[PDB]
Amino acid sequence: QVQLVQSGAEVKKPGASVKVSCKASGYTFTDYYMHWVRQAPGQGLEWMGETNPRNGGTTYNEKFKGKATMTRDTSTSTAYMELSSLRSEDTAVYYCTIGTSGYDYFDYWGQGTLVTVSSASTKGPSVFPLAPSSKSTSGGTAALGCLVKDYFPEPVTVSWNSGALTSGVHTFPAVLQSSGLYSLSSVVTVPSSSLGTQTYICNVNHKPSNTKVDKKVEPKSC
Amino acid sequence: DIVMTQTPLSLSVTPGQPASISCRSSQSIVHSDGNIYLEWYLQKPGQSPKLLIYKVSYRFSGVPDRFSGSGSGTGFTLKISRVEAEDVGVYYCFQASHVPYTFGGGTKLEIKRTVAAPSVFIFPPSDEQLKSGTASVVCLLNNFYPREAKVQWKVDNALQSGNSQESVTEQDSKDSTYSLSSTLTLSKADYEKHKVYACEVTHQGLSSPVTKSFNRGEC
Ligand SMILES: Cn1c(CNc2ccc(C(=N)N)cc2)nc2cc(C(=O)N(CCC(=O)O)c3ccccn3)ccc21
Repeated sequence: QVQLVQSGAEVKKPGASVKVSCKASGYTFTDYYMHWVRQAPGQGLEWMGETNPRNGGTTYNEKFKGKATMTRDTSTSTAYMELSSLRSEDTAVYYCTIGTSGYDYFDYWGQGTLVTVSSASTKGPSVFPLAPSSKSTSGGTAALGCLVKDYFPEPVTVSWNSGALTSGVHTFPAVLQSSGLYSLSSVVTVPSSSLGTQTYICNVNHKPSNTKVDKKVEPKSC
Repeated sequence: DIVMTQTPLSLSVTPGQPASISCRSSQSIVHSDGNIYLEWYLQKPGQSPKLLIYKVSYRFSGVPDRFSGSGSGTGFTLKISRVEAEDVGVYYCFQASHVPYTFGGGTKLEIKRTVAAPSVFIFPPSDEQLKSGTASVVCLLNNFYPREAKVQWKVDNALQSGNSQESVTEQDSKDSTYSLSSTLTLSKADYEKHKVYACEVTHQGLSSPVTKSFNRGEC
């Protein structure tokens, strides 16, 4: 039951600050050091530092000193990573992680947090159904989906029937539109025989704009 | 700082065949307690890294027998005796013997499965998008191998240019295939000037190109 739950994606302005949280549960929070790892484009993975949850003691990677500040709240069992003097190089996925066997390994990780550094404004997505029809059938199967357009920044998450539909789902990486906004598609293959009895809803979440869109996808006569 | 040099950058292996990933530290990585804290992690796109090997050669709980680790001094190796579909993603070696802890550059493992032809699907624009004055047509290329596939958008048999965007998925962890989504976007005014909306697909698995089309006004 050990879980590391990170805060949603954020967009911040150049030179400003972002505070990423890591809520721990299923273990005694003060028993294990909390680590922060950065996954930046063309940079692979980088260990930023460790935090002793008992005393707030920290050990930073020199590269992240003065830039990053690690703290924790023992009352809510939440670790925090704050980044200051934000620049394009800080646009990355940030992970919190722990080791439950001394200094042997990182066995538990958070789901990651995408921090975007931009002066541009946050824009919620436009969700359109990709209706199944005779033109989206193949060997007893029917494809359907959702077209998620004109959002900013990344990411948007897509689930189907609130996570109950995962088999045959393909959620594609976003493409960048000429305007600077993003677009993605999410598809699924289902039996073509049960389009009359099954409800297919794509659940689109965009944390920067605090948007949640549930689009029901209905069949068409192509 | 300890520099961890991972080789090769990319690998393509047929299932049931062995794979070897090498890692090289710029200096020795013996911690003050005498242990070499050298670990291997697997990361799939969108997901967090997953532990495989630790202390050079110890296999973490639940990791299959096929994964083994070895090494001495500055040279360390991850070995997968028989590669499986589920092994896809980026492998990283990592050292925690000396502060700051450092990762290798990563090695992308690709599964070398049999040629699979894509299944082609087309989607008309929705009424809700048309209301805003735009019409996006989506062509889906599902479960194909190899990754190289060509989509050509044809409107009343006329080849389109500069009005489409496409994206390919990472390799599938169950069937070792790729999927491709292409979006043709034109104004409602241009959309209503034509009948046939077609995506022509070429792939090594198809003997001749496959056309999937719909007629505007039939949906
Ligand atoms: C530096 N460090 C780490 C780093 N973690 C780590 C995990 C994995 C990896 C890796 N991936 N190889 C690399 C590093 N864990 C530590 C645990 C102790 C410890 O002795 N105590 C008791 C100390 C007291 O209070 O007397 C302790 C226990 C919980 C909280 C605070 N202190 C000391 C030092 C530690």
